[PDB]
Amino acid sequence: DRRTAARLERFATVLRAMIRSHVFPHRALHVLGGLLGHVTQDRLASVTCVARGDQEAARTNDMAARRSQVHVPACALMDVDRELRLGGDDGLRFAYLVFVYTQRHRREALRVHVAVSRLPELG
Amino acid sequence: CSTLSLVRFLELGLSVACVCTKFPELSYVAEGTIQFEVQQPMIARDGPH
Repeated sequence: DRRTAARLERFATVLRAMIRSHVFPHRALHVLGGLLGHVTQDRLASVTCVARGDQEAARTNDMAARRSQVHVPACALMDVDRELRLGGDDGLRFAYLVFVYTQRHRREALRVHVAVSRLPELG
Repeated sequence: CSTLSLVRFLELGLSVACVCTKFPELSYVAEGTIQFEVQQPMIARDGPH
């Protein structure tokens, strides 16, 4: 897309304003599932994402890989158990998308992560 | 004297503008109706919407 880096910069300024004004972005971004399909006109799309069930019950119109998986930028994926050293053994683990605020006037930012663990209650 | 020019309505071409049927019990019927159903065709669009 055109003008994209500029838009990324403006979006950064938007989120940094959001935390400054005490209307936090977690009250501005509900989460949908993982997209699988789309038909696009010129600058107008119709994405389609799962909402319940497991991802690979779907059927993508790629015809190279009908099913899919879930991809997360490894730069942000922060594991917890192996981090906290619970001494546990990896079985079925939950998955949490977490936001990190920091508040210092005119000098503030937001950190994102995707956390997995067996812990049902983060707290 | 003078004759009397008789005329029958079905001979005139105006008859083909309507269907005429005797209904000898019209004096009894309340407000009658007629039911239509119609099914508009449709053409398949595509794209986003």
